[PDB]
Amino acid sequence: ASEKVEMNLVTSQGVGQSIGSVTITETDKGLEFSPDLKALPPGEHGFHIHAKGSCQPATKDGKASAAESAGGHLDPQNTGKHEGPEGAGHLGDLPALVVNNDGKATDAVIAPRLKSLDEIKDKALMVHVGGDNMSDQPKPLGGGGERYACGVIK
Ligand SMILES: [Cu+2]
Ligand SMILES: [Zn+2]
Repeated sequence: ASEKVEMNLVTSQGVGQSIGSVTITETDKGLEFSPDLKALPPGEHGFHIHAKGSCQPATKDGKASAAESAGGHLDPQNTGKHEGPEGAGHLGDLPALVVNNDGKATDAVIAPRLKSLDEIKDKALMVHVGGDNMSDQPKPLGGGGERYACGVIK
């Protein structure tokens, strides 16, 4: 089974233009995330599933913050740690999203720990401005920084 999630730009003032979609499919080796995105800054970007199915801004962190409404990283086991797709932390930690020099992301990625679409229903798929070193050191949540794009999983 699979599901298509449309992604949009987010700012501290709301949700912007659509930048494509990501389709998620259940495979023998876990959930596969096959992006078809454009208009993204080239480089590697933090890619995680957040706890709430909302991309709206919220005023937490000395002001308004883009898609802050989605809460933290999905973690139903309350591990409290950020360790990556192959770690034992947040269940929502996905391998990083690599954007090419044309500003597109088209390479599929796998999360072996996720096994069913049922597990991520009504959650938010997020893309960060910063990367992800899959650790809380030396920067929290892998140095992801601000939220750049977001989509809600129906
Ligand atoms: Cu995130
Ligand atoms: Zn995390």
